[PDB]
Amino acid sequence: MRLLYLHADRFEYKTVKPALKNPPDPPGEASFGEALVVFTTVEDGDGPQTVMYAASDIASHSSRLKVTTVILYPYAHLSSRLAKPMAAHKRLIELEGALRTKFPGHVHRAPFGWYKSFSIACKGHPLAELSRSFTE
Amino acid sequence: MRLLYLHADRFEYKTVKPALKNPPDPPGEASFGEALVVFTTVEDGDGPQTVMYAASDIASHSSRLKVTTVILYPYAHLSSRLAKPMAAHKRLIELEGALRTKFPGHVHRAPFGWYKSFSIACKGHPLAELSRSFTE
Ligand SMILES: Nc1ncnc2c1ncn2[C@@H]1O[C@H](CO)[C@@H](NC(=O)[C@@H](N)CO)[C@H]1O
Ligand SMILES: Nc1ncnc2c1ncn2[C@@H]1O[C@H](CO)[C@@H](NC(=O)[C@@H](N)CO)[C@H]1O
Repeated sequence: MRLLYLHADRFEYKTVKPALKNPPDPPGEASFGEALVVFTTVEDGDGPQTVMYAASDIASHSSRLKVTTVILYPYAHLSSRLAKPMAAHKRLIELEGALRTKFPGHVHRAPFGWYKSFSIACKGHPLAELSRSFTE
Repeated sequence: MRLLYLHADRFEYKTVKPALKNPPDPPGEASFGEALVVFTTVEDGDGPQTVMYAASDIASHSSRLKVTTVILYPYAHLSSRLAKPMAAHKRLIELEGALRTKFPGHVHRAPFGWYKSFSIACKGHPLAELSRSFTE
């Protein structure tokens, strides 16, 4: 699993066209104020262990930034060892559940399987942009 | 070299704190309307050949999107095989020059070696977000 942590002043997205034959989540849109936006690429061989490590780290980074909202944003573009869409969806669902066991704030999992438009204002501080990998 | 192509409706950035002891470019800020924003991570072993392949591809993708502005945005976070900062800066300078030989529109190389704040509104169409790697 490959992740990009973006500490945002604000974030919003809207699904547009389906990116998969049949997206496993319904379409939608949401917007937020200050949040950690976690661009999440599920990789082949990610399993429950991988999810749990990632959940703990997101939690720990969120605490360090004093943020109370995390967006789990499915992203197909952070690596060249993608898991297939069904495995990917499953792991993102597990990640959402796992994060709630480690982090007390708002967790928003954005829909999987769509192209999206988005807008973000990413903060300038030294820890506002970082990437992290997890495996098992 | 690892790149992320974001077709934006608008883009802006501002350097904040120096991210390197002595950043090789001066601080600054710019904003744009419709542009291809190329988050660019220089990797160990990128050379002139790598640059030229990347320049041709950016050019060809820009043409396909009918965009006339490309932002070359130094980004340290797209892979785990980073070139050292001096090699990285050099390659980004080469990339800027190479792109101008292949693409007729506005090429803006954003400064290297700073933390930055940025804001982007990324389009929803199917080719609005893609990643590409180049090597030699
Ligand atoms: N291995 C993987 N990890 C994370 N997400 C993955 C995935 N495989 C498929 N997806 C999802 O399906 C959409 C099309 O690839 C993806 N959509 C996106 O990447 C949009 N942000 C592009 O606008 C994503 O929702
Ligand atoms: N291998 C590499 N490829 C591309 N850029 C690289 C690099 N090594 C260092 N940099 C630059 O130095 C800043 C701190 O890493 C980097 N700054 C950034 O990545 C900001 N957008 C974070 O806010 C970047 O300008």
